[PDB]
Amino acid sequence: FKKPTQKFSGKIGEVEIGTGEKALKLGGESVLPFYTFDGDTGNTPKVGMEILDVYPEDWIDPLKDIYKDVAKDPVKWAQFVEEKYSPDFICLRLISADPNGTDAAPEDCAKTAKAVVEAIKTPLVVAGTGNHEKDAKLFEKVAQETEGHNILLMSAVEDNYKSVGAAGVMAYNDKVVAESSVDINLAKQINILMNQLGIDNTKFVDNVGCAAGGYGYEYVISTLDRVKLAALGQDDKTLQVPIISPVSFEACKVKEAMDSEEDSPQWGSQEDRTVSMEVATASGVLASGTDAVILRHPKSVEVIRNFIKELLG
Amino acid sequence: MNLFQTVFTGSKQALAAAEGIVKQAVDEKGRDYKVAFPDTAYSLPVIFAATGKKITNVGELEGALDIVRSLIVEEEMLDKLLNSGLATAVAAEIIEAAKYVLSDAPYAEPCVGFISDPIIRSLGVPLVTGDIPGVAVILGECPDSETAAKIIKDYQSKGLLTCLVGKVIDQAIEGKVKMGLDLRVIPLGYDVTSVIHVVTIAIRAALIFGGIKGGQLNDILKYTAERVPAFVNAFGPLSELVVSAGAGAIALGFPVLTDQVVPEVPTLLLTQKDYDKMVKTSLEARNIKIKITEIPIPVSFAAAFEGERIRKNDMLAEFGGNKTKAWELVMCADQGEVEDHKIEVIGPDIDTIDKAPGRMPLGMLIKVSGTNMQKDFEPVLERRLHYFLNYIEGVMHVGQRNLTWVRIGKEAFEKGFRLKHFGEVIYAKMLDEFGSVVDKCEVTIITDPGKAEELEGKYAVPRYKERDARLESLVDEKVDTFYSCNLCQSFAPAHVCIVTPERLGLCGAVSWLDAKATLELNPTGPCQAVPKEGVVDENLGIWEKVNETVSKISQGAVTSVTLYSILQDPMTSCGCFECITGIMPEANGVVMVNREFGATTPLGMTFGELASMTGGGVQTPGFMGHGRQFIASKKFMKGEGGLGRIVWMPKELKDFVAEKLNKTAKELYNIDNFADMICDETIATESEEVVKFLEEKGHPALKMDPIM
Amino acid sequence: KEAILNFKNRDQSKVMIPELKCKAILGYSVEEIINKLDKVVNTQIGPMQTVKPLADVLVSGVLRGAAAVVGCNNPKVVQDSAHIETIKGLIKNDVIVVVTGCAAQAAAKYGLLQKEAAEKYAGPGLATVCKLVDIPPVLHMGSCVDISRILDLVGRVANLLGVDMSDLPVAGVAPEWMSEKAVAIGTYVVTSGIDTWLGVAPPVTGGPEVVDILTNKMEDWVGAKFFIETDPHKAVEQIVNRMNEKRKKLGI
Ligand code: SF4
Ligand code: NI
Ligand code: NI
Repeated sequence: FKKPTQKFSGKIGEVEIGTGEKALKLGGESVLPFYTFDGDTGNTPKVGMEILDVYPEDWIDPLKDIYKDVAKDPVKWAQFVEEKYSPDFICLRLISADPNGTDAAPEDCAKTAKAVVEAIKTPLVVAGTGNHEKDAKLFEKVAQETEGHNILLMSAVEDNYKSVGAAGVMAYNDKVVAESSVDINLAKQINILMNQLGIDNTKFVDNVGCAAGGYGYEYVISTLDRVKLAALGQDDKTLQVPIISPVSFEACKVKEAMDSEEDSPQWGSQEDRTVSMEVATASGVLASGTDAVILRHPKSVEVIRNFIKELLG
Repeated sequence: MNLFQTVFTGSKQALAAAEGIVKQAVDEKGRDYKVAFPDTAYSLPVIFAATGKKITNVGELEGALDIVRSLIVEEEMLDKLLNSGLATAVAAEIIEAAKYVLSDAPYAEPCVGFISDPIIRSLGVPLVTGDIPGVAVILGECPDSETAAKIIKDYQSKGLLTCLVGKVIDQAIEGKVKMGLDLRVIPLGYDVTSVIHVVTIAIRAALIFGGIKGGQLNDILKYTAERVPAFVNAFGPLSELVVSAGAGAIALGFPVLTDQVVPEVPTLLLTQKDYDKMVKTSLEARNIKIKITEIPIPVSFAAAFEGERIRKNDMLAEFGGNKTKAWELVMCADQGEVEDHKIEVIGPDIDTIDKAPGRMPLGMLIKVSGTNMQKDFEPVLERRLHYFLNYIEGVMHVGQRNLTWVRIGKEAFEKGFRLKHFGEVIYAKMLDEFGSVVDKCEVTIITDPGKAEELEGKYAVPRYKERDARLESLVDEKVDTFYSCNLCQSFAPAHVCIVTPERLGLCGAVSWLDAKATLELNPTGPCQAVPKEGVVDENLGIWEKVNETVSKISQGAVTSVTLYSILQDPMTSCGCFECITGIMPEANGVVMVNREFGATTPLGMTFGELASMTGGGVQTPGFMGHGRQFIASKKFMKGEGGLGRIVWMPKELKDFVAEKLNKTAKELYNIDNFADMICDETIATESEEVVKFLEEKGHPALKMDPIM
Repeated sequence: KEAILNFKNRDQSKVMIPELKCKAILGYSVEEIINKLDKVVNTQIGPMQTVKPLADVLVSGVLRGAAAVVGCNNPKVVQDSAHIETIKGLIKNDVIVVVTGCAAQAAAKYGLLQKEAAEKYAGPGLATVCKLVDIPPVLHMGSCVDISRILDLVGRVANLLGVDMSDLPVAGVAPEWMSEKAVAIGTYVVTSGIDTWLGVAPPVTGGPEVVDILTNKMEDWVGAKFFIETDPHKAVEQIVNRMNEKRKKLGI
């Protein structure tokens, strides 16, 4: 037989997040994920851990047992996570600014983000709520306060793409996440809008959507496949940015993960089901072409790191 | 002294003042003394922008005078005038830099002097998002304090950041204008050279937000001209230095407005004596648009109030239908014939109603003017009217053109709804949704029985007839640009729709004019332009540019397409189509199936099996999906002979299309009643029966060349 | 019908059509020019439908002047050479050019009647004006009788500025004229107060008094005079110098 050696004319761009020796690079691959036989994968996929500013009341009991003594303080929580598990990056989700739930002024969340970012050396990803109107002001304040650390701002959706673009990349030299929803054409549109604003492909990453396994997962898989094939096979310049997928945002809120053993006695250990859901979702999206994943349970982080190490090496 | 000589004289005076103050700095501080601006990373921004050099000591400040000298070439050509304006800007910066060298704090409050980099980053985000519509650079002196206060507070109330130079700072204080960075009223200084402090804001905006390295002067000037919405209002007598500084503002693309008689340059240097119109003149000159945040109406306006039908019990007023005559029209007119935010009502209002549900004619006339507005965009906006009225609770609008059908509830009458609020809502939504192509909007509500009919006859019906004529007479030959749509790629990844005047979007809702309007109004959207280049086969419908665009958009899945043929490199289908055309070789023709037709066809497969075989963005020769309007097209199966191949069709589809199908067949080569020769499910649904009927009916498809 | 029936007598073996065609834009009547100028009029200032924007660009010095290039070909001059060289020199010197007749057709063949020509040949002021108004640097105003339009245009400008037509920085050029119509045109253009350059010497060199009248004394009568110059580059230089002289007289 003849070895299959189809070549690609495209290459995913590289985006650097963080400062110092902990700074991580995303992108650079010229082939499909883990296709070390086809060519070179520019950077290894990065795994990050998720923390909240407020106490995680809705998380499962094992996770609240893991962070029983640090979950009150975001700074202590971030320092504990960094000292114990040493992730590639930390995602600080500002859920206290969610208008539907408890509502907070952008100044308080910006102060919390600054306190967290001035206590850790690992790259920090600041994620807002789902509200675009709140997100614009929140990210303006956060980027003003957390200046000089090259943080990543998530969910710069089209409705506020200018504001998060202006307060982020342009003003305070941060990175941004252009977010679309299970569509390759919408990802192209948001990338083109960011490029026309004056923001290069080296200044933002993409979020083509994320879902838990079993809940619209095939749409995410197909979108990842399509954007990867277009960026590499077609040399589509507007899709050549790295992709970040927040897995624990959706995979940890499903019935299979969040049902206690007393709620479903036949299913078994709640912690095992949570870790299994996280690992399955992250593994699938990593295989489909994501560059960074955000995980909640440290066991999931360890399993995914070993998975990446086994596949790449 | 002409304009060029005035600017050259001003630049020389600016150079003379720069040399004198630099000499003082050398004599008092020495050439080793540090030169800097408070809290900036760009050194002296204008010199850094123009040359890329950072100036740190007094000796280099003295060496920066050569930049001013090299920028003053006294030749009466436009480029030299702009360079001389930049010479004044560099000289003004050197003067301001020497001020900080000579005196530790050269500006006393209210003047702020230099604007630090953190402030620029603070106001940079509102500049990008449009929260700051523009920068009003006001310098000089107004005839009185109240005139200055009125203009300044007019800019402030519109969200613009206004900067003040000269005696207008004192006049505004006498006029009690609240000055502050959060109040967007920044006094820079009483000297003309203080205007450089807002110039460096635009310069550093290019450096910080545009990412342009120092020394790339042309890129920086291009950036400030396109990205920074700044303009100059020069009040009071203007010296040569002021005019030369204005040439610097013009060099950055900022138009200069003044109340003085000057050698006007269109779009760049304008005289406006009327202080009551200076703000509006400047906004037009700088293309600044202010977003009306709220619609000044008492009744609630929201999208959630669409489709809430109010019954006879709730209803107060009723327009159109069989009760009376009502019409709506959106027409493009020259800017002189439209007046911005002019809402007028002709005739009685709904307040004169007897409180019983009453009938009265309603004529709605919306004149829109703009630079990018054309006649083909008139229907599109008009359709949105249907939604704009429906988002108001208490009123409902259905119908189009002279078939307008509107109901207004009694609760709207209680809350305070009148006919002027129709115009207010229409104007607000026209300027919001269609701000790209609509600059000025005038709404007129007519209630008189005579005036409504007179305006409908004069304006409405001629435009309806011309729109119908344009829709009828457009063919692929006249145009030189088709349009590609990829909206249905969310479920058909390889599907690309090519829309021509004769080939509609196969969903049935996207036309050539609709695609053009979408491309104009929504760039980077579903609809993009496809030039008609590299024609290969006009009978078949092959263009090299069309193949290139299809290959690009489909991400390489489909490489070559044919617009007019069903068997050779056909177009793909997504799944929104209502009709499917399939080939029947025994009849030497093609059969047609519709979505509502659930029974079988001569071909065998039903619509569902045909839909599964045809849709999904796969090129399947011999089958295609399309709408009801493409059937009677001149280009329908032009590559295989024409629509004479149509041999079978459901009776409902045939009855719907018969008129235009007969017209096109009469033009083709056939007797007008071509519908009767086409078989249907009533006569026969079977191979041999259909073939027998066709051959006994003299169908033209049996006399053509073999279809395959 | 006679022409169409003659197609049957075509000998296709004798046919040779060079594949050389050029896109051109024309139709610039005074009304069309005014309509184009309306774009650069601020609505809050006005007025509309006047030559005022053109008068403004001329007075401010963004445009140095306006020149009419008219006339025929003549075997005495390399065909179309003088037309093209004169037009390119004028537009390079920020002189807006209006063309009529065979000169206009030479400009059309060469490719000057294009919007793109503004960025390829025009100087900075004229390039800016062309971009702002969306016009070519060379405006085709029609046939030889349509030179009257040029007069009309100039007259309007003069009437807007309250001066005679001899006070404006305007000129006419006939680089390659041959016809008696061209002689009459140049004579009435000079008599109207517009200096005229002739690229072909008229048969007057034998009469010293006539040469002196046409090139020197005419300026005392009507404020304009003939210039005889067979070198197009020198003609462009002389036109620019004369326009600058009239600008300095007018104070602009
Ligand atoms: S079928 Fe209609 S909506 Fe779908 S891609 Fe074609 S034109 Fe767009
Ligand atoms: Ni479709
Ligand atoms: Ni479809």
